[PDB]
Amino acid sequence: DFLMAQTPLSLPVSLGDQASISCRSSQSIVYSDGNTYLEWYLQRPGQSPKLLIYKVSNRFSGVPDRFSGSGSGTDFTLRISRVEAEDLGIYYCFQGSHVPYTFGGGTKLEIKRTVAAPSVFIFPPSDEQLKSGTASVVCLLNNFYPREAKVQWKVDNALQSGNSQESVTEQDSKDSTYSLSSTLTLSKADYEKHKVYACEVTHQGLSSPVTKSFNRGE
Amino acid sequence: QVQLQQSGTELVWPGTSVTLSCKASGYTFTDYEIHWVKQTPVHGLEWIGAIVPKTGYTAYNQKFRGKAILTADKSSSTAYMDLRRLTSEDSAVYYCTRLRNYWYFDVWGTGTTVTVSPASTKGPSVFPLAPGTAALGCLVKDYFPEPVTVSWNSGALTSGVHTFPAVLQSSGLYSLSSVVTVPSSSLGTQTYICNVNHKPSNTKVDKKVEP
Amino acid sequence: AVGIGAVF
Repeated sequence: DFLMAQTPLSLPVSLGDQASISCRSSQSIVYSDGNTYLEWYLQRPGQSPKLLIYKVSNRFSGVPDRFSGSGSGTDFTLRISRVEAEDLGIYYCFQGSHVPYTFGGGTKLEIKRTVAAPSVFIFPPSDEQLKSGTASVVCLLNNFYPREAKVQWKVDNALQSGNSQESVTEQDSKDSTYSLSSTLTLSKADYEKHKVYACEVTHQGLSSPVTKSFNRGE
Repeated sequence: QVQLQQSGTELVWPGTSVTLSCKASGYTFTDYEIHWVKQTPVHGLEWIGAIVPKTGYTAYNQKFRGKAILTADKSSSTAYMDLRRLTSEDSAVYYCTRLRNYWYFDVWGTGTTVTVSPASTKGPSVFPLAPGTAALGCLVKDYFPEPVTVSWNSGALTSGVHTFPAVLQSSGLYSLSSVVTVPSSSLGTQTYICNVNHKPSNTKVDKKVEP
Repeated sequence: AVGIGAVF
């Protein structure tokens, strides 16, 4: 129903290179006045969305001429002729011809660099925390690229699911890597029931998945 | 100044309802529609619906029907959105933006964060994450609300530091880690202290982290 | 966008 299929989801680029983002509508979004109300917005971290292009091809006042847009009918493209540091963020196409209005799913424009494997570290729960009845086991993935990485927790060789949470930093301003932290949460009684605590990490930079582990009570 | 002034952060318990306000300034309120947008990591931007201040006419994205109620107050030049029966899926940043017919969303509010959680204000507990290159850190656990600040060695140690986005646990309390990589050689000599500040609870704690 | 209250 006038859904916008926006691709790709993430677009790694080098500064100075060209970037192209595409948005495809399930049916024609030409409005009955002959115009197509297809807009492009940019949202940078910590900021409101910002208008770039309206009526498919028109630059909003103040937008650099590096930005252009094109298409007709069901197919639309935003082009950045040369990407600059201030362009990084998430781009959204927006269909304003027919209610309900709809956004594309977003394209995260990011810095491309070479593959870098994570350095992996595992932390047992502190004795201080075990005094309070909970055990948190933490697995750190440091300075890796690209973003996709997978953490698998295992307790006495049994794979865990549903008991962990993780988060990932924003792309580092110096080296353009990411870091990831994962926490396995267990009750103290469960933690004292088992010996071997391990996190196995899969990443394109590793020849095979890497496991870091400790034995409870050294 | 042409602006849309949005109300402050909402920390709300599940099942309650909340009123968000969007105050128009520096232009004629009834010459523009007011549109509301929801922003989340998982769904990106979503169009909630809109109101025509001149007529009170509204239209909704059907996904938000029954969740959102839009009104517009001519005399105060303020648009409102009630969000009803809140769940964790309603946690988000909500924007209002204006639209003149056939133009575009040129001016946006700065967004209202809505945080749905059963918790109340609580200061964190800070636990050490103990170790060529070594990693060490602090686990900042069971606080509410965001944010907390973390520094290392009173802010002198910035190199190799990663402080992660907090995660919201099922208790409704946040948990956050901060780590630093340092030479393994230094672990006997040099001292490492994470400095944690949670202003809503006036919690300030330094934790020394040792092997 | 067109707007929800535009008519013609």
